[PDB]
Amino acid sequence: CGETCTLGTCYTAGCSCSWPVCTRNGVPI
Repeated sequence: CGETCTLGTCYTAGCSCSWPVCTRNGVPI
């Protein structure tokens, strides 16, 4: 997702926070 989530939430579509990195399909893309 190329997105970090230091405050606990991801905003990129389909991405979820695995503090402190956003993941999609289980990977930080």
